[PDB]
Amino acid sequence: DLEDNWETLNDNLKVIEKADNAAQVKDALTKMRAAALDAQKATPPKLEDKSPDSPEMKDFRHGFDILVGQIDDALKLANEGKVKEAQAAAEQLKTTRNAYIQKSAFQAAYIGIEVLIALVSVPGNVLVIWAVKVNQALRDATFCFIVSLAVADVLVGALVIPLAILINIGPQTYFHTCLMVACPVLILAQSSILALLAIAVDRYLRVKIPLRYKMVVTPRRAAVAIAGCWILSFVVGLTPMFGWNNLSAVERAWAAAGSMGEPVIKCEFEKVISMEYMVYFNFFVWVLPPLLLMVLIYLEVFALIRKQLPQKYYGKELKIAKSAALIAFLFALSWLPLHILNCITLFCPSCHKPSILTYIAIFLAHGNSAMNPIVYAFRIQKF
Ligand SMILES: CCCCn1c(=O)c2[nH]c([C@@]34C[C@@H]5C[C@@H](C[C@H]3C5)C4)nc2n(CCCO)c1=O
Repeated sequence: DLEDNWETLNDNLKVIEKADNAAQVKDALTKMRAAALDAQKATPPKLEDKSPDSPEMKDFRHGFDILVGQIDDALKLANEGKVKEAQAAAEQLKTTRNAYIQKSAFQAAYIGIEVLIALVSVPGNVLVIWAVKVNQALRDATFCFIVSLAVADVLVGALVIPLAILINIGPQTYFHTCLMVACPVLILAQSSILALLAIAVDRYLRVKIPLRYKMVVTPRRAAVAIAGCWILSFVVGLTPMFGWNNLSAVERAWAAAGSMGEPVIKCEFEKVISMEYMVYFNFFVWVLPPLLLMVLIYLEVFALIRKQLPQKYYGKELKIAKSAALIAFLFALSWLPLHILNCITLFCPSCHKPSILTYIAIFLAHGNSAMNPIVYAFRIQKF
């Protein structure tokens, strides 16, 4: 009902613009008033979810009120036999059409929640960096891993989330720009995995060989190990930019349409990254094995601390070990959903997931960065 009325507005407007006498103008204008009044009571297909009195509907009916105004002016001029001014008032109708009818509810909640997770992730991890860095008594190895991890979460709130909003609004950009958007979250996630594993190793050294601990874990070795973790995170992270991507399909569909050059796409996450890289390489190699090794390490640490029971040092190491194991478990728990979504994508391309569960998985994956400082300060209050 609305579409045919719209096309009657268009065609009849062209009839007035191609008219010779005033009878054609007046008749076409009557038709346009009928169709405009009949379409003012309609609802656009885009506005299914918006309420009947929502601002979109009032702007719609308002624009149609202005429209019927212009139509009534042109008609009042056409009844007087002034075909010139009637055609002019017909020329204004295109401008009124341009300002209005030529121009997100579920999505806005996602955007806002992302902004919230940013406003919790950035200042909290900055606060951790303050508490450890500014204090001179906190220049340890585990403390250095903590500092690096807090840096990673700060960058998650400051980079991964802003780019996570710009990937959702989806602008039309080049292909490589979408990779440059996609890689930082890979890098930072791998960096967090390696940081947690390094904390586990440092705990195992503090509980198994304390007698020589401070003489085996030199601060030089702390810097070397941290730098190695960052480098691993960049190698595993910038692998898609090295050439492992779904550029073949995008470029094939780009040449099938006849166009040639740099492909331009919506910049979705799924179209620029090969799921073989996410599943086989980024996960089955650089996520799951480190998790398993951390499990074995923490089991050994708890075993040694349990068998070794002055008492205060080992009780303290037990508290720190509890906190570390808890944080690692919350990392794996907050990060496994997205990975399992990748695996379901690779293994069953036909099975399509409800969007709500994906939004939840992303809320967990990005939200853990805000979850770390809360649990950390909580465990400071415990000990
Ligand atoms: C260890 C680091 C994890 C990195 N990573 C992903 O692994 C990841 N998978 C996905 C999905 C969700 C939906 C079904 C499958 C294909 C696409 C689209 C799964 N989106 C991801 N995103 C970005 C999210 C915000 O747009 C992401 O950063």
